[PDB]
Amino acid sequence: PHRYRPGTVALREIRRYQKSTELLIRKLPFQRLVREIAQDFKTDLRFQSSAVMALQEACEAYLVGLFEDTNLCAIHAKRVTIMPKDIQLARRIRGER
Amino acid sequence: HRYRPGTVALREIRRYQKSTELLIRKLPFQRLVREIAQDFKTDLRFQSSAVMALQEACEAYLVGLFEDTNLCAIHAKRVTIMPKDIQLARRIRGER
Amino acid sequence: KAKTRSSRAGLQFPVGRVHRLLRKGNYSERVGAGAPVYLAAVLEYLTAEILELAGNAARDNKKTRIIPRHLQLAIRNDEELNKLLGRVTIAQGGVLPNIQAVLLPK
Amino acid sequence: AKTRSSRAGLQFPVGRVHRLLRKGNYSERVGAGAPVYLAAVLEYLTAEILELAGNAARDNKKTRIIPRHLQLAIRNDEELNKLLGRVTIAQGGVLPNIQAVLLPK
Amino acid sequence: KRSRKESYSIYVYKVLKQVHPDTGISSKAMGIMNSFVNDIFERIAGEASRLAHYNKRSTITSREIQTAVRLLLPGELAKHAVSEGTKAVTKYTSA
Amino acid sequence: RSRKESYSIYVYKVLKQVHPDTGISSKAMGIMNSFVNDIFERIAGEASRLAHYNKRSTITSREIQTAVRLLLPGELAKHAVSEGTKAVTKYTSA
Amino acid sequence: GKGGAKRHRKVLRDNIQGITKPAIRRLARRGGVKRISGLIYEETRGVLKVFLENVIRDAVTYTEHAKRKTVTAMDVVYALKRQGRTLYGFG
Amino acid sequence: VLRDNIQGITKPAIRRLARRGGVKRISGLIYEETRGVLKVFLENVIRDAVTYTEHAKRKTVTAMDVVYALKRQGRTLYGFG
Amino acid sequence: PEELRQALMPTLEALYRQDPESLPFRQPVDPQLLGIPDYFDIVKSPMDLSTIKRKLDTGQYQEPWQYVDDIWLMFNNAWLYNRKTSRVYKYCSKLSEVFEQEIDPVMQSLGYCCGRKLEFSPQTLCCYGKQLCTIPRDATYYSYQNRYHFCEKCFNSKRKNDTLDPELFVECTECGRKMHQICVLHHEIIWPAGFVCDGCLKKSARTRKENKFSAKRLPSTRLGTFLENRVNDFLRRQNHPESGEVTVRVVHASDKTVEVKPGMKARFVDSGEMAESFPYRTKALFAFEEIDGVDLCFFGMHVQEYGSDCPPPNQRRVYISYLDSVHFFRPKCLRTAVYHEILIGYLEYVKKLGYTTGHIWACPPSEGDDYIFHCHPPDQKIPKPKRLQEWYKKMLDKAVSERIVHDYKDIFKQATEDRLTSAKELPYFEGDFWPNVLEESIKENDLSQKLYATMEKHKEVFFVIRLIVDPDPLIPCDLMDGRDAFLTLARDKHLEFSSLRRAQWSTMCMLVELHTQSQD
DNA sequence: ATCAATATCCACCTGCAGATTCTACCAAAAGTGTATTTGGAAACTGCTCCATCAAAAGGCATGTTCAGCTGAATTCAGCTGAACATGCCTTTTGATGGAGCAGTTTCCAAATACACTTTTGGTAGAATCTGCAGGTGGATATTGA
DNA sequence: TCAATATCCACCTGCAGATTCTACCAAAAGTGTATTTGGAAACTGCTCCATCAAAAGGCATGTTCAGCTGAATTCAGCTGAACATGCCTTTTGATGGAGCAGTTTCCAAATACACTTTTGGTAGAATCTGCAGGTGGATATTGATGG
Repeated sequence: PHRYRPGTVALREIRRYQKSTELLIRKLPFQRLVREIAQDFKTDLRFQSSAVMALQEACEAYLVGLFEDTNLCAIHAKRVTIMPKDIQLARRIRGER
Repeated sequence: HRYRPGTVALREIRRYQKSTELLIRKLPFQRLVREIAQDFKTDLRFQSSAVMALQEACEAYLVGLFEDTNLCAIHAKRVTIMPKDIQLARRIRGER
Repeated sequence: KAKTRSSRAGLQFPVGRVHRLLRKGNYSERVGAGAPVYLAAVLEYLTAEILELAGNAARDNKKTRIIPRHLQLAIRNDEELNKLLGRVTIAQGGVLPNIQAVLLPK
Repeated sequence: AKTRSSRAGLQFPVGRVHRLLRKGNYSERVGAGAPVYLAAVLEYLTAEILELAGNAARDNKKTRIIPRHLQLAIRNDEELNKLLGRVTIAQGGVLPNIQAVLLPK
Repeated sequence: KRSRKESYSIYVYKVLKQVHPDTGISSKAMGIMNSFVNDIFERIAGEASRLAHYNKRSTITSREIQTAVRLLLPGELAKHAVSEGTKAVTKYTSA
Repeated sequence: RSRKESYSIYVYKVLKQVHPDTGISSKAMGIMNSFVNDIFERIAGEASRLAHYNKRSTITSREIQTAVRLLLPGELAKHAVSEGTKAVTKYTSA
Repeated sequence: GKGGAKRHRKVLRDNIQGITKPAIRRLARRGGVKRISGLIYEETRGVLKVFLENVIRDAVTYTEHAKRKTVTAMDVVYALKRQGRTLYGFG
Repeated sequence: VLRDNIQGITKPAIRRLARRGGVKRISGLIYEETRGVLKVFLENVIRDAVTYTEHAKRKTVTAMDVVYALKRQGRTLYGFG
Repeated sequence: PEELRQALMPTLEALYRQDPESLPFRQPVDPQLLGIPDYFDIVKSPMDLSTIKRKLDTGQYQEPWQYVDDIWLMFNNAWLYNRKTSRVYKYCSKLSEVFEQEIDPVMQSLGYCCGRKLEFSPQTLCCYGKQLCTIPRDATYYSYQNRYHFCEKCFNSKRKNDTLDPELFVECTECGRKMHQICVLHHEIIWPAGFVCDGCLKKSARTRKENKFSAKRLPSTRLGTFLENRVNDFLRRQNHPESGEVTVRVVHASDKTVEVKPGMKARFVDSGEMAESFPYRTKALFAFEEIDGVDLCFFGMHVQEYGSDCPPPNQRRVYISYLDSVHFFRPKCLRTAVYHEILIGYLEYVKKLGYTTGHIWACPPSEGDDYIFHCHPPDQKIPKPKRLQEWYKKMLDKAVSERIVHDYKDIFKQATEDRLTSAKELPYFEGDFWPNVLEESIKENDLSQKLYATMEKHKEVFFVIRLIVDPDPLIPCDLMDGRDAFLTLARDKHLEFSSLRRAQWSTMCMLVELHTQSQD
């Protein structure tokens, strides 16, 4: 049976998702999370589709930036696998923690 | 009598964290500011308070930066800072 | 007789001065009457709580005169005020005493 | 019958930028040269980033510029990158970048 | 020539006396207080103008500065701040 | 209804001047419009506060120049300033 | 209610698990991540919900300040721009 | 009086700043790069502050212009305003 | 029935044409088919549009009122078993509106004045144990023998007050038609001979006997005559085409006394500084108009007059306790002005009597509160305090221009001008704010500082106007002895002023009661 | 070193939502033209305060040593990546109720715009007061040995 | 657990700096009176948001297996830490004048406002067009198969 070594397929989707721009987080579950958060803040709210799309693209951008910083931190620690300490350090240095 | 490596280090850590006095000597920083201002426009005069504000702000920025680099060095299971730590800290901050 | 707007609102910050500075701030061509009162109240509130926190830090430091070190200790020890001034540097304040776990011996 | 945009050789509307900066109430008095100067800087930045986006599109065998081309243009120029360091381009993606140790080597 | 410079210094001094009758402030820390109060003033007023521009309102009143208090000041700080703000506007209104 | 103004025709003219045979998409055009608006507002606020600094009550080209040098990073400004000058120079020609 | 239920608000739950494992994997891959530990996913979900709470709170306070019951995109743009996330393509 | 006062920032000064930064062990290459970061931040503050300076038609930089520069770089400094 | 079919079919067909308004009501609703099993378990009468269609086609409708009642009944049970946000709810409302606007002239054609199934307001009741409070509406109440009623906290049958009392009907002599009592304006006392509809009178060339209970027949008084003459002269000067003659009658005038509250009774009169009681005269005047040949009461006013034989400071003072009006005056544009004329004339009248100071308490009522006329019209926008203050100020300025009123002030400024030092120098009136709040604060310049602050808080509310042998004899009347008795009679007998027809009916009933009260 | 099972690159072609092309309106811009106002250019000058230099002084610049930190080499439990079966729930097209966003009128409570009297904050000089910075005396954990 | 040393504190005592009191007055601030207007309510047109329905297949979810990366352990080169020794760069105070501001004049320049022309969106219909998406086959990329 043909099997690729661990990493080659990883870089395959690395280049695939660094070449494409389509949204990676599913729209309906994220919208459900948005409605949950808003309801936990204020009840009886309505959301425009464009607002949900803005939240989606924005959260994807924030996550991909944080993941780039996390990868940089992981490479700093002579590692290839991201770890909780990686994101914790990245967010601490960015200053929101 | 010889203190072990680190005891005097942590003693200075506590001493400089319990104090707020200026650490950069006034005259060399003033001269450096002078030539830096010379690099952009000639024949400038500086207020003493301007030099003090520049110096104190710069020590504050670098103190936060070394906090960041100590955290980054700890991230790699280390207690010593090396250039990769300062590169990582500045890159995560986003100045570059 | 001619009660000041600060006294009329029971505030010690000057409502009139806030109104004047907000007018010549040019943020709008028109300014409401209650806006300087409300804003002076907010600034007095912030100044108050930072003052109790600084005084508590000074008392814990065996001092009766509050110094910028006490202000830094007060603002940094309160996480809400900490992120209020998360991008602000205080003169002669220093940093909180913090030693790292791995840097500790044994 | 000469507009202020054509009078100073401007492509962006001098009248519109003047009206918008007056309407923002940044000040009580505004001179004539400031809206012209701001408009001129606007054509300058628009023109350079349009050149960059068009070059990116041509590099991608494309004749219509897209947000991906805009992101590639902005992030590949260090000065525009630092101009837009805290900035996200919608549907722009990220630059292809893999750290060396990730490569099989 | 005497050129006067304005500051919220004396009012901060009465605030300190109200919160701590037997406590004083050094000149450096007092300038720190002045810089802090000026910064808070500028941020809140700018945010109020920002909301006024956003909601197409040409007049600055207490409502949008209250909103800026909610947006800019931390949760407990913002809530208690809205508290004294409402108390003060009602007290001045009834004055 | 209320008209919503934008720099669509002007950015399109600039694009045709610099790239005659290229088109722009709607999303990219919205990014362009928000970009020009953000630069406009940032420069406007900076120049206004420069007016506040010197107790200057009038907005002229000089603090606009200062804001361009402060915000635009280096080389870009070295053209930007210049271009603006040329524009106002031409505006000071009739 | 005649039409199915009656004022079914459908109070929501378990939505953060809606951010699936492959979704976080794709987000990391766009960030150049090759290997992902098992406990990365939940803490990335935590960071996501923290960010969403912040931005949605700011936008919603914006929207009652506008005296509106529907969250638009423009107040969202305002919220992120204040939070230091300037975003294009939405106004 | 000696030139290239970038090296004039003595290595024990960087040592003391790192001690205030909580660092107990300092590598040999730390000093030069801390000097570099300091000087980079320095041309930033000097450039925008002196631009504030010719904006006022002045030949002397003021501490309040320093406050302007620091707050504009996002590093608002108190005590000199 | 076929002629009745021809009469009523167009309205039902027009209801059918409403699409998709009539679609849910075109076919008999079935709980199992529609998915709502609890429909016929709550309502005991199942029907729809098709039921009335087949009832008409068969021809078993003896009276059109059965048809109208069935239509309003499906409307009622439709709104009852429906949420207000639902689609069928608004469809039912639109169908009801179409039904009304289509059936009113068609039902008028058949001989009835109207064809509306109307119900009165929810009749609030009163308690019996404490004898002071009443039974709250839309709340838990206890009832015994349908004659005794109690609230939740009184006794410490269970029900919530939501019942609606239907409108009464009368029967014609030669028709037997169930005509509305209010709409046709038929009173048993006025015409004991028997109710005859207008159609029969027209056919027989007969006219109803002249009403001797009209407001014009009420005994005349100098004050009422002066007020009506002034109003009529003003209306004649205006000469509007919609203007009609206005009759003002004083229906109650009696001497009474006001007693000092115990709190200041201990302080002043016992010490020997203030009067123990103040005598005055209470009067009740009402304004009437002939609209469509029917008297309608559109204004009420209650005054307290302290003459020369009165201890100070109440001596020579007129105070307006309660005034009320319904906005049915024609023309509308002059209405406000006409009110001002009354508010002028009385003052001028007392100025002829030698009175010096007038007092006005300009306070609009709370929500759901009525002064004199019960059940104010829903579209009658109650004035806000500042609008009421401006309303009084306009009348004051008009009086000043006529030299009738010298000047007016607020009570705070009046006291400041008068150099008031003690609370005993403040005028005392029945039911006023000051008599109660003085005692309340006494329970809480020892007293003068509080009083001055109290006027400073509410200066704009009170008006003091700087302007004795009354030639009108006393008019004893228990029903007009205060607004409470009139309100109780209106609530008990369902005398509402919400609608013009109901206002006319209430005016007729009130006039009959006033004319029968003078018979002993 | 060759080779087979896959992913990659890419040229081509068709249907279409989006990009581009004229007509006409037109109110909101955009422009031109006086009367008005005042912000700042310009010159002279008082007064801060900034550049410069000598001696008192408080650390800064180098060589030693080895304790301990950093980093290379080895090993392995296990986990997370790769492939796959199953099906789910998200995606796309369509329609519809209607809550709610938004345009238009009215007009008043609240805003501005000076005129004026009041008090109140900012500044200069005297002189008393005081928290604290070090300096001296024990002297109390404490850490190397 | 003896012993040298930085440092918390018990106490102290002089002073730059913080606090108290009298006086002055231009600068603000509250009150008054007149004028102006921003948006609330009142009503209603109308775009779009929530909701329901139905089909279907793109990946979500789950399990399996093993590849190799993270984590632990050991140990050796050596880079920094701690410290003694020499000096030397800095801080502080005193002193000429380069320019930061205070005052006065006045003119180029920026509102205010009433017209009058120009045109940036833009409804609506028509033609054009770059690329989404599927097809097919040439071309690296991977991994371990013979030896």
